[PDB]
Amino acid sequence: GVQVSPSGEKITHTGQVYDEKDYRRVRFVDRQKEVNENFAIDLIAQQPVNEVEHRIIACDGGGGALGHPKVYINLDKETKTGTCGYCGLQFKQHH
Amino acid sequence: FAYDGLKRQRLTEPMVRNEKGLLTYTSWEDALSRVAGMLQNFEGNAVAAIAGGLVDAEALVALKDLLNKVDSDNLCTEEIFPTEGAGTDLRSNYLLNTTIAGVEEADVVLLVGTNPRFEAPLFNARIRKSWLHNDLKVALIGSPVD
Amino acid sequence: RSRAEYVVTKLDDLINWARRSSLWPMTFGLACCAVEMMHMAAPRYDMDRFGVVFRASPRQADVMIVAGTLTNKMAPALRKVYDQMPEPRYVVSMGSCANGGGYYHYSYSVVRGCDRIVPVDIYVPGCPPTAEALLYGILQLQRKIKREQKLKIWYRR
Amino acid sequence: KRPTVRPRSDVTHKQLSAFGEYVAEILPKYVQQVQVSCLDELEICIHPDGVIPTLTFLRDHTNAQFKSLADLTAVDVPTRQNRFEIVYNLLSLRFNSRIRVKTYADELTPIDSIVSVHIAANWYEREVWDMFGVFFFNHPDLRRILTDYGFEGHPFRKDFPLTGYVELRYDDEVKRVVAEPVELAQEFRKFDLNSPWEAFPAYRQPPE
Amino acid sequence: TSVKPIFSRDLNEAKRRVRELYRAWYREVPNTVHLMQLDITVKQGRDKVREMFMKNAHVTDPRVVDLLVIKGKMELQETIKVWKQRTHVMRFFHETETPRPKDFLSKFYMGHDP
Amino acid sequence: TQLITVDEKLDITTLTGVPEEHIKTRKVRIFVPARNNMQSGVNNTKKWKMEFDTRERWENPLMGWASTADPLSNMVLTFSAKEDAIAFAEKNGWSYDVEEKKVPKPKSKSYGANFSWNKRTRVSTK
Amino acid sequence: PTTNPPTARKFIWTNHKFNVSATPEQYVPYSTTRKKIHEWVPPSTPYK
Amino acid sequence: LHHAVIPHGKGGRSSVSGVVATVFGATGFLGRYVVNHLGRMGSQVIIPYRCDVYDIMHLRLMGDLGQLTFLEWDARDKDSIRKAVQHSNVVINLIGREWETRNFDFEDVFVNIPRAIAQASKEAGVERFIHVSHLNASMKSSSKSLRSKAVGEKEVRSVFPEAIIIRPSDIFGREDRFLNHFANYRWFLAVPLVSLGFKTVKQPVYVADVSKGIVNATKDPDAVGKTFAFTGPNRYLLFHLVKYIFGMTHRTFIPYPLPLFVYSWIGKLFGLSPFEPWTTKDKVERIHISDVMPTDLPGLEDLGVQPTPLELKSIEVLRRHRTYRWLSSEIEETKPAKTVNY
Amino acid sequence: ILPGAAYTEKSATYVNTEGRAQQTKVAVTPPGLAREDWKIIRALSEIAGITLPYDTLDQVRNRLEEVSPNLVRYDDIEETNYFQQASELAKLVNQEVLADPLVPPQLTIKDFYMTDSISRASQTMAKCVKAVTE
Amino acid sequence: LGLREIRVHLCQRSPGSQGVRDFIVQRYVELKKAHPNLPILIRECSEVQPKLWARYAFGQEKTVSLNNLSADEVTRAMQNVLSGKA
Ligand SMILES: NC(=O)C1=CN([C@@H]2O[C@H](COP(=O)(O)OP(=O)(O)OC[C@H]3O[C@@H](n4cnc5c(N)ncnc54)[C@H](OP(=O)(O)O)[C@@H]3O)[C@@H](O)[C@H]2O)C=CC1
Ligand code: SF4
Ligand SMILES: [Zn+2]
Repeated sequence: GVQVSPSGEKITHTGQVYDEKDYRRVRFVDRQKEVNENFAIDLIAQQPVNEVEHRIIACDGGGGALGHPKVYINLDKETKTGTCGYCGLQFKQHH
Repeated sequence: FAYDGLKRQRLTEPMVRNEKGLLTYTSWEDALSRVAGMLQNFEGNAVAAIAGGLVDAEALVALKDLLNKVDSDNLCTEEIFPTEGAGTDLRSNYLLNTTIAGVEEADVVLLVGTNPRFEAPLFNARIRKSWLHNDLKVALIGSPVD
Repeated sequence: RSRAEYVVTKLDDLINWARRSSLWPMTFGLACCAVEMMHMAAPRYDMDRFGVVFRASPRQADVMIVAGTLTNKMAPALRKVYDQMPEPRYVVSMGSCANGGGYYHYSYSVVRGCDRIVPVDIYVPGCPPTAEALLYGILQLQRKIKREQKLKIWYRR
Repeated sequence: KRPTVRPRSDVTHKQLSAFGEYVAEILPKYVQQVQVSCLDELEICIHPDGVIPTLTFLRDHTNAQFKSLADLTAVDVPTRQNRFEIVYNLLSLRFNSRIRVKTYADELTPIDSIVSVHIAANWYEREVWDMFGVFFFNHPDLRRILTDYGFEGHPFRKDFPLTGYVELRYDDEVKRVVAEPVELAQEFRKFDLNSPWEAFPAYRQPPE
Repeated sequence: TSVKPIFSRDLNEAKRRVRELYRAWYREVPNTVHLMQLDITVKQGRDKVREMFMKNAHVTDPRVVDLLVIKGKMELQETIKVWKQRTHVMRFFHETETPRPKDFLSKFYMGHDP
Repeated sequence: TQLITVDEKLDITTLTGVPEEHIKTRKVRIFVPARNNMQSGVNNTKKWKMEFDTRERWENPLMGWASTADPLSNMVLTFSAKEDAIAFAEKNGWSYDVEEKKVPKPKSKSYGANFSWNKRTRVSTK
Repeated sequence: PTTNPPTARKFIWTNHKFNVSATPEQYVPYSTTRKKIHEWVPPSTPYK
Repeated sequence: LHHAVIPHGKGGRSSVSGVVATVFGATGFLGRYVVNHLGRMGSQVIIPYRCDVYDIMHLRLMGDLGQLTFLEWDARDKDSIRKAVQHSNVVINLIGREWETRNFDFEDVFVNIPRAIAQASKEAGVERFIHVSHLNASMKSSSKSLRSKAVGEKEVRSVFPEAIIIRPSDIFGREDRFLNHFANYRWFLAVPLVSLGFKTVKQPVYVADVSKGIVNATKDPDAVGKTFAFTGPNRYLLFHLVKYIFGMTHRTFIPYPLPLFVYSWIGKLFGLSPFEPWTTKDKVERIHISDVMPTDLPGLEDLGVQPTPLELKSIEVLRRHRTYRWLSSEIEETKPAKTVNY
Repeated sequence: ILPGAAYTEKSATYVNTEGRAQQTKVAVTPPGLAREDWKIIRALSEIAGITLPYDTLDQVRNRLEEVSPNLVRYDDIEETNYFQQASELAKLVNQEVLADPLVPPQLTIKDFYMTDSISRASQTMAKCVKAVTE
Repeated sequence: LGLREIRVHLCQRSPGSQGVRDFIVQRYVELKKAHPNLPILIRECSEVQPKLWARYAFGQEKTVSLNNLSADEVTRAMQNVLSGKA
């Protein structure tokens, strides 16, 4: 989530933060640095892994035509989850 | 893939030594004045230059023309080449005279003390191509390398 | 603070209110954005009910609404009529072209934003902004004028 | 009958082809090429000397009567030695037909003005001079029309850059709008879009 | 090397038109300075006319000279008619432009451009 | 109208409105673009191209965008022949470098070579 | 929205904000990407 | 250098000059030219202002998007001074007032405030400090404000020893209080001058020359720690200068002598205006102090600026002071002023 | 230290192992205050009063032609000769080979990835070295 | 006027360089034995007028055109630069 650098400036979800000696920090004086606080990397990691009965699962992201292009995920490797390349949801084969 | 080396450890500013002997940033005016001042105290063998492996010919000839103007001839390269005999007088003495595309016309290639795979990977590919399509015979004097 | 400062502050409110309540824009429009300006004057929005009245003379205008694309050939003329407005005067930049060149930002013939030519008080986005979006910007100019503190600053000099 | 394909008739192609032969037989001194496209549009390509005779013939001849100049423009093709193609698009109300007359020019060879044939051409020829730098002989009043006063160059040439060479701003020191060399906070990003696979074999050019 | 002329058959005939245009520009400067209320002398206006003519002194092709004169007559026309504004006439003097230094060292310090 | 004799190089540089800096200090490259090695299609290796020498791009302090002062940074002109491109550069007063077109060499392909009795062309896999 | 409420999502703002232009809360643009080119850092210790 | 302040581009509006300047007093006469010269080469300019935002509006177009930063400040509040200088590599002080107000006297404006600004800039680690003073600044001056400037020069160098001090003569330009001031004597029909203006020598300087020199001093390596005198090319007696001004406005010039003690009393009367005084006692004193003869100190030429003659630029200031009859009169119709060498 | 340009940031001449001259083109300009390397030397010569006689890239390549005309013939193999003469002079050289076996500096793939300053500074090259070692 | 280096430029096929080509086959090995530490840089290149460059102390270079000369005239021309002056 949002952390602060030693200069006190918030660090973004892209890792951006001005140096302490960066003059461009002047632009936030008496104003503010806009930083979205809901990091997608943290929220997607909070989702539980989906357990399925097959070795191929299809993900369209939910909502049918409101999600993402339907893709098929291979679940043969038992040492890791199959992750959807669009929406980041994880799936695992039951056995 | 080594192009990402171009984004690291880059020299972006002139540097000179300060009172404490550390390198500090300075302007082009200042750094070139310091070098020009020393270049006028010395001449002859007192001035030399070593060219590295990624230097272009424009800078090489510019550097040579500069040192010659103070009567120095110690323009040197890090890579050795024998100076006995013809030395670098004749171009045929230090070139791949058969050319890269000439490898496809040979029938015996004798490699002496070289690992062409890693020293010239595309030249080694040309050898394998001839080995494959012309039945080229290859012999090596040197360490047994793949 | 003091009663002299209180009186000065109430006078700032009064003069500010007068300029808020009688904003007269120049009859001045450059391209498609001016069509939506007509629709702000039209009956549904009726800008005149807020006290906003077009006058054709720069000498009788308070606001310039840069409503459309500003070309290099037009730029000196726009600067001229801005300079000929008596003060206090305000500028509203309306639409992407005036805001920063818009669809024509990369043209050889177009000024990339009227704020290279005149100072701008309000930037109204859109291509064109709706008549309502322009009206919102006009009401944002009024609130800006409400914040002017010229007499308070004079008193503290 | 194939709902997505545009329907075609042969009648207009035949009519336009025959009139193309007619025009070529009457004006052999000037006519260099006649063609009818599969969009059924007739183009007469002429030597530049023939502009006034050709366009006078098409306006006034009883079997032509192209009395309305729809538009007059240029095309810059830098690979041609005569890089400017001059296009006249003409309308005949009598026969409800359209024709295109094309000639060419280079940077140092003016075309004749056709204002004596169509007064409509007056501003169009000014536009061609302004945008492409092609001069017109015997024009009543030839001068820039779209560009700014004192503008240098002809911006519709292919080698004139999109954003030009100069930009404008107000300078408070001199108290006026001033012209300065163009400097862009974001450069226009050039996209390479063409597919490296051929799209239309009907237009494949000889391998040479 | 056989070309159509525009107006002048040779560079000598073209030079005659150049001198006529120069006379017209020379006589116009005082009227323009007065009518546009330019903050320059008449001498400074005529020196600028001279400098603009000598920017093209190297041209030998009679056709190019013909077209330079044609354009020079147009610029004169929009100046006499006062179609040009003061901003337009003052553009010839580049009064806010810091000129690029011409020596190698100054360009080396500034940046990478030749 | 009659013809006149103009025995000099065609040079239209005074009529183009280009600033002098962008005539004399520029270098154009006349070349046929190489095939994009990511694709086998060859349709983009058929025309001659003229492009200008690349100049400085820098970071915009506000947004980080790529800024430029080079008005010719995007100019690309297409030509049907090397000689057309050379002619166009010369009349515009641009110094140019011309690179010869590269055609892939003709090759001998023999599917039967994959199964040779006694040659190294025999493939170990299909 | 009383009888037809919108879908609940955890990331949706719970507190609406009006236009905050020309206040200390106004948006200020800035590049969101990190430094691309890295300089060489000279040694801290001297050399003789 | 931090990579963000390496100069890039070709010196235009979208370029990066490397200069990060805080310009105090940017909302007055000299300041608008200084901001313009900084902003046109692609500098970041921090502009502290205490006036209404309406009064800074003309500065907003002087720089590319994001290159001008307007901050509120109070000369009393020491935190707003530190807030305004904490990111800049040069600080330029142009604070001044030609009269004293209820809340700020000449010591406040020319001593206390400059010292506070220089103090904060030294502790923030600002690389360069440029302070504008006056050619005739002196501890033994008849003018109270010119005495204040002399003390301020010494207090500024006591906290920022490397400070660059700029000493201009009277500065003429479109918004000056010099050529416009004398041109406006037409309203009183006759022009008083102490000793008829024959005992005062002036060497006025053009505003765009001063700003150009000030902006060149932000980058000049050889400028640090020095005092510069920014004067125009020519010296004039106050009589001939005023006569030339009335010649350029084509207004009837009727000079008459007036003793200084009567003249100072009139200055006190006009000084009672609660708005911007038309003149003050100090203004009268400064008009009749002669500019000091050039010796020793470097000038505009040392900073790469050629002084612009008053004869080249006066009409752009004085044409608006003509009636309709004389509006279109050209520069050459006015006879130039006679010059002195002492 | 005088910061110079890398091969991606200059129009510079290189000759390959066949003797073929080829030139790079500028793709991006040098970072920071770095400059084209021949221009640094040309600037240095002026400060030192020994100005070199060329101010442009074209002029420096005219000089390259004076010193060796093959260096400006781009993409050409200029044929050589006189190996016989070189071998005659080699015959007179009285030195003897040592018994040390011929061992190339690079023996395995792990030695291939990092051989100059650019590849030593590449983080991709470091990943390659680690992968083929661990 | 201390000689530092000689450069010989010639074509490989042009008849104008036939003399310079003969000079190299005949005299070069003898010349290199006489001056084992003098760089004599022979640089062939197609379609070049043959030339002789002599570089002296402090970067002074003199040029001699060997075009359409004989092997002895090239020997004569070359001995001048090595021997001294004329
Ligand atoms: N002839 C001349 O003009 C000469 C001028 N100088 C000096 O150069 C500098 C600028 O000259 P000029 O531009 O004519 O001066 P101006 O009076 O035109 O501008 C003065 C500046 O100082 C600011 N200022 C004044 N008092 C205060 C204060 N109490 N608190 C905060 N800010 C304040 C003003 O801000 P606001 O507008 O908000 O009050 C304004 O921006 C001054 O130091 C002046 O003495 C030197 C030689 C001659
Ligand atoms: S912003 Fe859009 S609607 Fe407005 S003038 Fe420009 S193109 Fe037209
Ligand atoms: Zn998904």
